[PDB]
Order: sequence, then structure tokens, then C-alpha cells
Amino acid sequence: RLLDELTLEGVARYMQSERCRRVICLVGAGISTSAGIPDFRSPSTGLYDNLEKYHLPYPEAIFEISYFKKHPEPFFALAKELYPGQFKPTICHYFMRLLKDKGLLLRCYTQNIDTLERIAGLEQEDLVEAHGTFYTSHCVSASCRHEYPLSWMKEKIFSEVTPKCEDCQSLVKPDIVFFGESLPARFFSCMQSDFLKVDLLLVMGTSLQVQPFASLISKAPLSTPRLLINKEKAGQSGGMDFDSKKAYRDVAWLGECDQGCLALAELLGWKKELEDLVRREHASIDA
Amino acid sequence: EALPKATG
Ligand SMILES: *CCC[n+]1cc(CCCCCCCCCCCC)n([C@H]2O[C@H](COP(=O)(O)OP(=O)(O)OC[C@H]3O[C@@H](n4cnc5c(N)ncnc54)[C@H](O)[C@@H]3O)[C@@H](O)[C@H]2O)n1
Ligand SMILES: [Zn+2]
Repeated sequence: RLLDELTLEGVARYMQSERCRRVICLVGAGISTSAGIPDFRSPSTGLYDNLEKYHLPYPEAIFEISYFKKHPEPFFALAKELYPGQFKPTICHYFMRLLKDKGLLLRCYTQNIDTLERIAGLEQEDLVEAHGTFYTSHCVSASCRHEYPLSWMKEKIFSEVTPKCEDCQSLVKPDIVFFGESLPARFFSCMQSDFLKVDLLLVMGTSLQVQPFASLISKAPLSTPRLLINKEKAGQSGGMDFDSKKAYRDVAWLGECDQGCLALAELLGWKKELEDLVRREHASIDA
Repeated sequence: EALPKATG
């Protein structure tokens, strides 16, 4: 075992050693809840328990491509509803920023579509936006694919006018991977190389229930330590083994992502760095 | 045929 204690402090000591050179982050909606964007499956606060106004066969249809092509109005209504007043990345986003600035971040695979990793300062080469982004949008006709900027999408969404392509009159969809859509080729290109060389998996804010993203946790070498920072355990059957008498490399820290990243940063000696980074960047944003 | 799709 590469960790000497299955605790946050043992992970921090490992990250300070010279074996730990390449860290992969796998992040989900949980790392953005403290920024105002709700997640999907948390009780009462999650989106899946706020979708009766839209009458749906299943709650996930509002994010499924065939239902969208037949009934796009619920999705764009939810879009106008949830569009935040501000886009401020969280302590966890800036913790990943610090991993980048210190040459430790091999890649961040994200399920989020809010572009907060980008705003935190993670560049395209650092990111695998496995499920796309809300930032750009395209006509759904594969022979047209006319692109439209977020400003046009916002005018059409807030005017409550279903977006249509000025060439086909076809539907215009934000560049999100809906259920039943193929993941980008970059995902499968990065996956083949990244998980042969990874020294640490950092999983944060995800229930690990959407495929093939979740299978990423099992692509690492069997000696690679894996730290979950999440309000609840996830990824248990590869497969996260936290509790068993055979456990040897998986550590779970149950709590807020922001609190766990503060704690890990302090254990690393990066506490003041992270605090100043968050202040300076939230200031440049609030301007 | 296509690349693997998003699945629950
Ligand atoms: C195959 C493709 C399936 N697919 C597509 C999408 C994208 C849908 C985008 C919808 C956008 C609509 C407009 C919104 C505009 C917003 C402004 C721009 N998805 C998405 O669904 C999946 C969600 O999975 P997840 O793992 O990311 O999230 P869950 O809600 O299931 O689990 C969250 C997890 O975190 C814990 N938690 C919550 N809050 C926490 C804090 N503060 N600290 C720690 N832990 C926290 C919860 O307990 C839970 O375990 C993704 O695939 C996403 O892409 N799917
Ligand atoms: Zn078109």
C-alpha cells in the first residue's frame, strides 16, 4: 500500500512524497452546489425532486435526447429557471487550480456543464468536459450544425422563444451530452493515456451513477490511491473499498467539498494560498 | 455505429 494511514492526512503525506506526480480529478455536481447551482439527486434541494411542474414520464427525460427532440420546451423552461445570477467557482475549483499551478494536475474529468472549471483557470488541455458545456450551442441537423453564441441562446431562452436555426428552422441545442448521446472523442482519447500514469485519483462531489464516466474510477492502476470527498459514500460495488478488512487504498472524507479541500490544503501547507486565491479571483469576478 | 453513449 502506498498510503500509510487511510485518512485525509495520509493522502496529504502521500501527495507530498515524490511518487505522487500525476493527479486526476473526477468531479460532479456536488462541487458546484455551494455556488448556487443545485445538484440532481440530493433530497429536496436536487433537481429531480423539483420537476413536477413539467409533466414527464421519468425525471431524466428533460435531459434525454429523443424526448428533447420531441418536447424541447420543458428543458428550456428549466434553463430560464436555473440560469444563475453569477458564475463564481468554489473553493474546490480553486483547489484544482492550485493542483494545476504546481504541476500536479494531469487532468480534470468533469460532469458539470457550468464552465466553472474554466473560470477557475483550468485551460482546455487540463479539462475533459465529458458531458459538454452550456457555453456554446448548435443546430441539431447534422448536415447544417450552424453554431450560435450564448448571447443568442439567452435572448431566445429569456424571451421564452424555442431556439430555431435561421438556416434549417431546426432545433438549436446547447452543446450538452444528453442521455443517449455519444461522449466526445476527446474523452476516449485522454482516457487511454491518462489512467496508465496516474498516481492519485481525487473524486469529488459525484454519486458516480452515470456511465461510462463512473467506470473511470476502475481504470487506474490497482496501487493508485483514491480519495472521495463527498457528502455520502459513492462508487462502492474495481470499486471503492473503504471499510472492508481488505481495504488498502481508498479514503472517504464525508462532508462539504469546500471543507474537505480546506482541510486537505491545510494538511499540505497550502491553506493561505487557497484562501488568497479564492479572495483575489472572487474579487476580479465581482468587479 | 458510434462512440459509447451516456447511460444511467
Ligand atoms: C450520459 C449523459 C447524462 N448526463 C447529462 C448530463 C448533463 C445535464 C445538464 C443539465 C443542465 C440544465 C440547465 C442548467 C444550467 C445551469 C447553469 C449553466 N448529466 C448530469 O447528470 C449527472 C449528475 O451526476 P453527479 O454525480 O454530477 O450528481 P448527483 O446529483 O447525482 O450527485 C451529487 C453528489 O454530490 C454530493 N454533494 C452535494 N453537494 C455536496 C457538497 N457541497 N459537498 C460534498 N458533496 C456534495 C451528493 O450527496 C451526491 O453524492 C452528471 O453526469 C451530469 O453531467 N448527465
Ligand atoms: Zn440548421
